[PDB]
Amino acid sequence: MLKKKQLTVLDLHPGAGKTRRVLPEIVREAIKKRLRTVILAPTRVVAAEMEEALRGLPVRYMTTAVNVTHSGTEIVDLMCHATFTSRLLQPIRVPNYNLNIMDEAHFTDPSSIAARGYISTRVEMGEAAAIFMTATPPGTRDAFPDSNSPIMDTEVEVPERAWSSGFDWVTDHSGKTVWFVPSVRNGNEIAACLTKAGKRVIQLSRKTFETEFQKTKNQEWDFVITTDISEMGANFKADRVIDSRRCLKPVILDGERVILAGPMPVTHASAAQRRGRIGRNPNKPGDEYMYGGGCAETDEGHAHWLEARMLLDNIYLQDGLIASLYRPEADKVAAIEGEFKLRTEQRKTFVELMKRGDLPVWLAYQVASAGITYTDRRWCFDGTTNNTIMEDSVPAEVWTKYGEKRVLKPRWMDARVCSDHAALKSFKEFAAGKR
Ligand SMILES: Cc1cc(F)cc(S(N)(=O)=O)c1
Repeated sequence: MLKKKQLTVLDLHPGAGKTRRVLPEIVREAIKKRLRTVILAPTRVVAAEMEEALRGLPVRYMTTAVNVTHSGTEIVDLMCHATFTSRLLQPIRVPNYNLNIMDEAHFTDPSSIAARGYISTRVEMGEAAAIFMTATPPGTRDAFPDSNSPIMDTEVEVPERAWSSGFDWVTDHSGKTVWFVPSVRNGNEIAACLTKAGKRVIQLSRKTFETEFQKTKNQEWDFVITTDISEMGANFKADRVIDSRRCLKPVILDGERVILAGPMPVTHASAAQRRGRIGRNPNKPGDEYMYGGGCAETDEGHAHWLEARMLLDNIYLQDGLIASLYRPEADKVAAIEGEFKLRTEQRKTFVELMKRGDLPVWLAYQVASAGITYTDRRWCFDGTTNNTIMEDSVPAEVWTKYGEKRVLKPRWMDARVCSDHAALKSFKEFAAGKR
């Protein structure tokens, strides 16, 4: 695996030991070969699990998720997928790693897609080796891969709303259930219904993941209600997955706005990762996977691949050269390399709108490309009437940095800034000049 110009896909089935058994072996071999190496974890949770699997090996943990004194003897760095892409975009020297290891390399967040593009381009150039670790590489068509123990697979109608009757099998269960829902708001309704029926429910989303995930270990629970983020190497001591088989798809309409389309079917890779949360213990057979719909290739036309192009267009590679998407996922977007490349000051603004502003890539790009500076929030208020953001069926209002109460009416509407209460709250603070 560790010869230059090689990109290896380690596609052992879920629970095969990629992270706990194979990764320490690769790290020892890289150290023996003097390979400057980066290990990319999808989440701070996985970063912490990796420290446990690697404990004692000289690894520099570039994450506050791990509390370790680094010796300065390390040639192996560990950071999150997003941190790698972030450091590439920022005016900061990222070492030219001889060996690039991405764990949970199926992650379809823009920063992970961008990281795979940059690394795969360095490998194609003959500059580096890479190992992508995932049971479900891009374009996988198998929703039912092998597991450590036999899984009971059942196609069943799964509730997406509160229910009074017709789903006795959901609550009649005495074990632990991980339940994949298409959105935070859909999970809130299911979580409330289950809590009302006497169930202990933990809710996971991207925004709450590190904090809430700890509850799965620190307290007894009956249900975890999670969005697609629990597809990225999150492990539970569970005996059942309920899978809606649905997700939201960010879609750019007419180059002008982003909507959250759906809910609609998950990819085969997503279905296999959801299912792959169970059947992981060879000493616990009888785990169940209940699925409520088919799969489809809903990554086609998905905004994340166009956002990944926006990020890669703004990462220095060599002179005017621009990293390509990793070949197997390079047709998911109609996009030309370099079309989103920004001039120096507009690019700094784009980075800051993402890093400090916490705006989605697409929205950060619209603001920066329009020549708006980071602290200029007039655009949050000067959009058309139909860009009005609604809060409980009434226009959302904020006090501007000027002390004026105004209707939140962004020049560019991205549904992700107001997809849930937490998102809208963060966007209100942004429109108000509070970060
Ligand atoms: C290249 C190299 C030299 C060395 F003396 C020690 C290491 S380490 N800290 O990875 O074991 C690596």
